[PDB]
Amino acid sequence: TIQLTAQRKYLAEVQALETLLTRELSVFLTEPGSKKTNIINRITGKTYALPSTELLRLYEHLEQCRKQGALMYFLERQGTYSGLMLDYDLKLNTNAVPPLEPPALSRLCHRIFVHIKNSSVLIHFFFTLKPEVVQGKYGFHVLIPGLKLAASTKKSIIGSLQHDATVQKILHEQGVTNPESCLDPHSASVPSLLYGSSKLNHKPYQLKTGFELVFDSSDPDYIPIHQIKNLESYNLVSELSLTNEQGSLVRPV
Amino acid sequence: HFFFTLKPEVVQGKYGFHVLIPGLKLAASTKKSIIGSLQHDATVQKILHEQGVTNPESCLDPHSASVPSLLYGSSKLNHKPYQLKTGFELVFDSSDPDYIPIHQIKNLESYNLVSELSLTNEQGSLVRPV
Amino acid sequence: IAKVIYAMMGNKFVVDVDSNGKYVWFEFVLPGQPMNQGEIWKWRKEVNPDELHIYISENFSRVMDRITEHIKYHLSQPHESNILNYYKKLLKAFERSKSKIFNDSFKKGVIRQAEFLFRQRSFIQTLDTNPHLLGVGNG
Repeated sequence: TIQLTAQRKYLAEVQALETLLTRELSVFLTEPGSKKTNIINRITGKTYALPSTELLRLYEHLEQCRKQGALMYFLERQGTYSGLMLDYDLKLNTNAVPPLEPPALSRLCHRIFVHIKNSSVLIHFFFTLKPEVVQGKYGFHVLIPGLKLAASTKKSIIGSLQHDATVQKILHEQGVTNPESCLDPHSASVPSLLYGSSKLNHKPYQLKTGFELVFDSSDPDYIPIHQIKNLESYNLVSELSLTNEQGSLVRPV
Repeated sequence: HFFFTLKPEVVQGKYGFHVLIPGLKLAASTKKSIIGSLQHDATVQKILHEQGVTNPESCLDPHSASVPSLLYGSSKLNHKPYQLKTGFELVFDSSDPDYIPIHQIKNLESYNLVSELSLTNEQGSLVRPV
Repeated sequence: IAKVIYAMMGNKFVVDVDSNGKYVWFEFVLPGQPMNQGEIWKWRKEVNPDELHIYISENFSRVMDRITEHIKYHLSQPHESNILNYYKKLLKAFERSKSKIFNDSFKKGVIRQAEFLFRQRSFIQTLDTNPHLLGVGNG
């Protein structure tokens, strides 16, 4: 708790964010039970339904805050249209680093692409992982903010991946003793956290790599995978925002 | 390993395209069969037509693999040498070779490119003798 | 600070001069605060203003925080160098005054100064003069 005060003291950007919350967001107040809210910070239990300008301003401000470090507990809840939020509870047998090589993540991308082609189609990828050094090893979250298909189709995809065994085999390549149950079925049905908004007494996940497969509508079996470079020259908090339909790097598919 | 280079253009008869695949070792009549297959191939011609190419065939010489070639950097008589355009690292699988990701290759800059692109240099760092 | 305090709560304290010449303090009680039994909605004689000191120390500190954040805000925007130096000097002289609201002697001096502003002449002499009003337990 003292660290919060220390951050409030020796960080001007924290004071700027607090002033922003107190005055500009004092008009976009949202009821605790209403679902119209899009951004929620659990530090004070504040619910917000900020417009696009307010959303982007918060994104950039939290980006500057995260660049210096600091702590925060912001959360966002998916609407009727949103991206895909994923969680892996990879409780490995040994707490030794299973280096996630880009080929393995590419295999995951191919598998999920196959699992989604049998659905509505017309893409950016971001891989962020736990800092490890903990019992049960780390966890993994992948984010797909390009499209907008927040419906029962997401639950169908989750169920398809639940019985999926190729991803289990890929996990077994790294020595994962938990091939299944790592993916919670509520991956896309729960509010998520913005990049940098860690857990209570837990380090935030750090982004590992990103990928940029080109979307084509001529073949339902082709599986291209391209890789983005130079993410550091971007507003990562803004880029990874699901509601950020106006993101710079990404597009609203 | 995939490598792409382009002519500096601005010349009669347009430019030329060279792609280099030093990974494999199959220099035999199989290459002639491949050339024959690509001669009747239209998918590459269709790709070229997207670029306004009015020479879909006769661009690929029938002796594309039965004539000596030039190392990277070597030019043509009274012509500029071909400069590298891009490169790709599409994965190869021996069991289910349908994998077609076109993985973006990296670190092409800090390599001994003349050593890597050589056909007879099986011990290159970037490429391997598959 | 006495002017600010008087503006902030000029409705809960009245100062009058007694016969013996000592300034005295009365406050109008409100429900939901520590008190005796059955004296709501009535003035009570108070030798030394207690709630006033705590109010000065903490409630008034919020306005100080507002001033500090406003100064930081105006320091945020790009401006000329000279105005930036002016704001820096203003803040650097300012923060020292913040602690003085906790010093006991400073608070005593503020109370003594505010004794003038809160005064309302002919208050004690008119106290309880109307015979038609009765002080009861429930108001």
